[PDB]
Amino acid sequence: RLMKLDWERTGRRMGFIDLSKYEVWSYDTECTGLQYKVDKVFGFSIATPDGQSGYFDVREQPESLQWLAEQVEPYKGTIVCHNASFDYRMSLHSGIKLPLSQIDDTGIRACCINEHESTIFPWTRGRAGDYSLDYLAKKYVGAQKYAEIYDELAALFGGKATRKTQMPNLYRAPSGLVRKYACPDAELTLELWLEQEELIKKRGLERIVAFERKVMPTLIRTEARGVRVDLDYAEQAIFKMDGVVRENQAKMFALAGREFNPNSPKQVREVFGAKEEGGVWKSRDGTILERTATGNPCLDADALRSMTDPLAAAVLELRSNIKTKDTFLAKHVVEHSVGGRVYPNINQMKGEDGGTGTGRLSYTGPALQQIPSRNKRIAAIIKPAFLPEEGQLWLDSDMASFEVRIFAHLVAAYNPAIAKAYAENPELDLHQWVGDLMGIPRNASYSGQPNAKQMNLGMIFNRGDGAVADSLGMPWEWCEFIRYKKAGREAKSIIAAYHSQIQGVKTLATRAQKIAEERGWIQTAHGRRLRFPNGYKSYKASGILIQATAADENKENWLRIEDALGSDGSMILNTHDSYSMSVDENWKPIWERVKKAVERQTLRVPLLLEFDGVGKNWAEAKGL
Repeated sequence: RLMKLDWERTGRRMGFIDLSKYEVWSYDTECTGLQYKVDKVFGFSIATPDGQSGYFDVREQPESLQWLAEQVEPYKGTIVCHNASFDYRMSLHSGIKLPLSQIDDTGIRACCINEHESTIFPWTRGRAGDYSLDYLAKKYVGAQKYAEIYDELAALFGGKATRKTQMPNLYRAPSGLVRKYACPDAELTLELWLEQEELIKKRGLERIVAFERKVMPTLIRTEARGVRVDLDYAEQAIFKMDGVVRENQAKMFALAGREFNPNSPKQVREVFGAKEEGGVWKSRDGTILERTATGNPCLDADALRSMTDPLAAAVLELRSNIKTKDTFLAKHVVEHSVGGRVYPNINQMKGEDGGTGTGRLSYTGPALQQIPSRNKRIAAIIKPAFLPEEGQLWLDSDMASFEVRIFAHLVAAYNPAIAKAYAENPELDLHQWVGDLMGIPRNASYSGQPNAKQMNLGMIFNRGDGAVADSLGMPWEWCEFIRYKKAGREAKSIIAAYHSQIQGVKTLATRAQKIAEERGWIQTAHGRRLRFPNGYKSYKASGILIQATAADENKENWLRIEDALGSDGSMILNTHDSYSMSVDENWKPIWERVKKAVERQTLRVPLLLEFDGVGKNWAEAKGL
């Protein structure tokens, strides 16, 4: 069906062939489940660039691990998996040592090539699209697994005849069936990797593709190491969250005037006062609600966040703390822990919000980035559950004012004063440095008082003049066009005065949006391509550049820390702009090496790593 190889003629029967005769080959594991350090590999499959492919049940045929180890020890070429982290770790636990610097990831390559596989544009047709192998193979090589195996599986086990339903069953099926399932997987993976070479070659993505490949071993190593936990405390924390939830509930019933079930869509419509008029749905705080497909007024999380109603923040707070007690604590740290540690997965390309279009990484199971930062009470309940390595101390540090320095550096191209200001005072606070020039304060003391922080943050998130006015408490009002926030007379004066005292901020926004509209994309200095199909949301161009450049330099941090610790320690984790490390008891020499290895002046403004504290666990290092 228009493919390089014809796998049905040549494949599915490969044996202990010689793999050194290839520059690339495919690899795919089948495991008893998904839990690292618990489930084990039960078989695997490999495809070769000359039409061969094979599957081996390691239980029935243990001669194939010996051949594998033999093939892999001299092998100098590229190994391809779709999920390099999963395949390499499940193998490692099962005693299959692959050379990690030689593994490649079809899904990370897919993100470098188009970050919007799941983005819903105003013109899309169907369901989302994603980074699964089935979907990327269909879209890029036009290939697809035959549905006959899923039917055979369902006839054996029961459920829907789908990959999602039948994967948990594969180690229970006869190996000739898993051979029909697993061989095309390695075939489609190698054909995907082959077609990505062309697209990466034709589109000049060699730099960002190489960068993420350089990053990958440092995250799989970290992923495989895990974080040590204190489970005896963790059970105590679930009793503390109990009280925190009971309070969240009381505060929420108070704001509604009654008790109710936040899980009943009807009662949540009642407490927020959702009324319809002339085709429009409003909630009691005046917010205009969109409709659900079912025609109901939509009160999802995106809508709650857009309200000023305190009841919205209360609902979201209660949902969040329930998820922290039940999913974060009970399930991921207490239940699924293994020998006193937890092993979350690190998504190298998907950020904390599920967005793919920025270099951001993010944890799952437990989601360590989802411990709050503006509620020190919750962090103080959770963070004592996380421990350094046995014998070591917990060192916490912070990239100070990270995303603002990235901003300063991009606009520093069009303003040498910003570069010189940070040169004299490397610890300069950009907000205070702008307030000190406009004659306005860094922060608000009174409502309606203009401040530098809110100004600076409205340039960072490309924000219209009314959005800026609103964040300041300055007069504004709604207007048709269809609906938008029109800035008042007093707000357009400070925004204009802002762009006169701070030259270059407007040039950042405009050149970024322009190039996004002409050429179709812009790029970080590491070469991450940020794409704006049909100029969609192109006015956001400069802000997204900041998130991406700051995510580039964050992956640059892991590389530099992991190297600087060496044998003296290990990076525990990274949340937001913070970096935790397990270090030896003589910690000051180790810390000063990490600090000089990370702190750099290779951008237009310095990057600083500021010490945060040391302790016997995560909370104590932070001072809680």
